[PDB]
Amino acid sequence: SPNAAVQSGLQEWHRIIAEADWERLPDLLAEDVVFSNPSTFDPYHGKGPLMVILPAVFSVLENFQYARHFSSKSGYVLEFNANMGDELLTGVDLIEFNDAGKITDLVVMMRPASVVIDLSVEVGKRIAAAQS
Amino acid sequence: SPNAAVQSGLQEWHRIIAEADWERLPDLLAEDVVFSNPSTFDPYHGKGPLMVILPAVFSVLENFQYARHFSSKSGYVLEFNANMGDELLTGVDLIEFNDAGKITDLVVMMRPASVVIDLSVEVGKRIAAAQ
Repeated sequence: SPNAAVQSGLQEWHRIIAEADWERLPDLLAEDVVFSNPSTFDPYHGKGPLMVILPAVFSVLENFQYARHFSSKSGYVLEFNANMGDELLTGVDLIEFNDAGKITDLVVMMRPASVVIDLSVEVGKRIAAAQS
Repeated sequence: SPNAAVQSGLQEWHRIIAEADWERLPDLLAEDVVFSNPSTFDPYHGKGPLMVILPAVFSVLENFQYARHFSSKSGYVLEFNANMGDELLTGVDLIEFNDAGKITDLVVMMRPASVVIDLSVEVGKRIAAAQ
């Protein structure tokens, strides 16, 4: 069962996602955070890639809803449902926190794969079109 | 934290996957088990589809190894690593158990998506071949 700091980090993750409050994302991330995304195998390192990619990914997911959740001593897996137009999907956010309650690892996976292929094209376009 | 029957069910799941002992898997499944696979959205229902698909998938995966794991009152998420030839992937098995220690839901997801597409073509071939 995770400590108070980790639980607080989870609460903040949820708030940032619920409110799309991306300006507060960097303070939640550890400097050395790793990010593994649904469409390419190599991880991204550091806060910058997450600052660029996450808001775009969440911008494409419609009717985003967290579903079943699971915990370890240090982290969580958060299942979710969503759609991109008429393309339905489910996925997980696997999130690891350090003792200070900062995110050290984020892995995102989605299914079915065919929808992830489509979503990743749109995410690329969303990143190119970002206004902040 | 799951109960004793569920913990025992998880142990048997691990054994079956580790040995590829598919003949014992039906005994571990609830009759109305729901299975959500990495390549199409709609879940499958009942033991049959799961017993056709899951063994074929594992026949194509190499060096399958469980990594991080997580739990809820009734289930687990088991992260894994594996490869198909020189194409590496990671994934999760989300597994829910009932109070009898039988699997009611299995969801499998993998990344990256491009590798899953390749995997699904090979799994289809093997299902066909075995049919």
